[PDB]
Amino acid sequence: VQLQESGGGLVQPGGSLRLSCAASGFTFSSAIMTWVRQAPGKGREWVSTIGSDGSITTYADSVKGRFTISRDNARNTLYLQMNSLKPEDTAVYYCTSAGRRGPGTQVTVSSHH
Amino acid sequence: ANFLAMVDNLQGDSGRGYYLEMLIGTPPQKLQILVDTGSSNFAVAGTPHSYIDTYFDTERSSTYRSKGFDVTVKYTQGSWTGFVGEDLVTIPKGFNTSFLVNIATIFESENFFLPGIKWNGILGLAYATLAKPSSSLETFFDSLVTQANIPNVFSMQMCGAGGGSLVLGGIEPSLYKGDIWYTPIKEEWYYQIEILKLEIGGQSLNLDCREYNADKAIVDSGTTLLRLPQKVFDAVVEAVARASLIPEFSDGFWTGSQLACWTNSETPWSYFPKISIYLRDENSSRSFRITILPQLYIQPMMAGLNYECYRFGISPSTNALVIGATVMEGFYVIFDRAQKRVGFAASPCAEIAGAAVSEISGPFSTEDVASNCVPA
Ligand SMILES: [Cl-]
Repeated sequence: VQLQESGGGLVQPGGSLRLSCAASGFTFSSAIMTWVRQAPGKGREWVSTIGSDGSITTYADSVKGRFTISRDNARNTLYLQMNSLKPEDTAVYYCTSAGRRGPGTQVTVSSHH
Repeated sequence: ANFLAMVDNLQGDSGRGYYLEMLIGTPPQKLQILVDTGSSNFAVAGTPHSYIDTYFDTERSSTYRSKGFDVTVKYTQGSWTGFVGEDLVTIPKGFNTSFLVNIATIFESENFFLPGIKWNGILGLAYATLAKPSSSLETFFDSLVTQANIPNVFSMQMCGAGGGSLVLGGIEPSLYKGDIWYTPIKEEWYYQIEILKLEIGGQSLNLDCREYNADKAIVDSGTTLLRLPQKVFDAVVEAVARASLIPEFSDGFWTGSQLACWTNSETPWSYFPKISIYLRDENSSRSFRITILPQLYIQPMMAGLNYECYRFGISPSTNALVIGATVMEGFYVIFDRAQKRVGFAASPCAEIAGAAVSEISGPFSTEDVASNCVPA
């Protein structure tokens, strides 16, 4: 099992990013997939979960309507489309399955030019 | 999670297991699910069957999704095969929302749904490595930790020998008094822990400590009895017989083929020895002991209204030393996956006729024990 997140960056409030998680070493098309986030000094926060065929999706109230989870089974990739970003969304974002997680991708939302 | 809301969320007793009510699918279907720390699949009856009232009908859940493969689980004394799917599950007491989990719906089985059981599914709470068809099938507790933002810890109290509680995500202070003692998890598959010594009436068995761990010593809420490897079992039976004030038990009693009966309120409890299991502390220089009184291993069973009959709460094993419900009825047990340790405290509910039927104590020195009792 290997998971690798990418797509993070430093954006302004109201910006957007598309996170990707590349999966290998297991049958991705049969895996429940989840995004979680964690910032320094805060507890881990569940973001969104997607069932294996992509039809069932669940979201944290903190991100509902702004973030959209999706996947492409044929490409072994999980996505998170993040719109209307807020400073409170700053964290490392990790994709997880079956107790395993990737190293994460940093998302920073800041007006400090 | 709200841990206080989880107090008394289990029903059942030792001989029949402890189960949690779970709501599965859309609209929810309520099932009674065996809490099993010895396996790692969430699996429920998918059809009618003898010995069950109810089953989960996938066709009636609008959110159920089929993964398009099956799973077959084989135990030493039973088996089942189910379809693997995903659906939303609610636990009515401690949580605010449903969660997306894997589920196997059983459509065939051999010696799995037994007479007298009140459950119709199992909740495997052991590690991913035991999950079938493989460790990639996310376990229920891994789903819950990930989606519910709880710590990777759960704890269990069984109150049948005195329902019970399954506290998902932590420890409930109201469920114990006195100290929690922690022993390391040696290997994360079952909850395998290291047994240093067994003691009967204060007399240590004179066995090499590897005899207690060669198969594997595990804590398993889905096993009814204390199961001991044959050699250990024989030594225990010899020591209990030696220690009984007046001899009461036939050979048939020790093997489970006879009951021991006494006329109502004549059971000579003072006649029988305490049994202690010594576990290594996180600091390897120390150990502690968990002790069960005769009332936990000389177990009430149905001779008519005039007699009280009893069955032996310990049996021989082939493949593991299993710390089952016989012992778990005495303790609040903390499965602290996050810190790779199992905690124990005496259960206040493990009382009968005004007396505790279990004890925990320590520390004891391990200086005269090998530094590793698991075969090397
Ligand atoms: Cl999965």
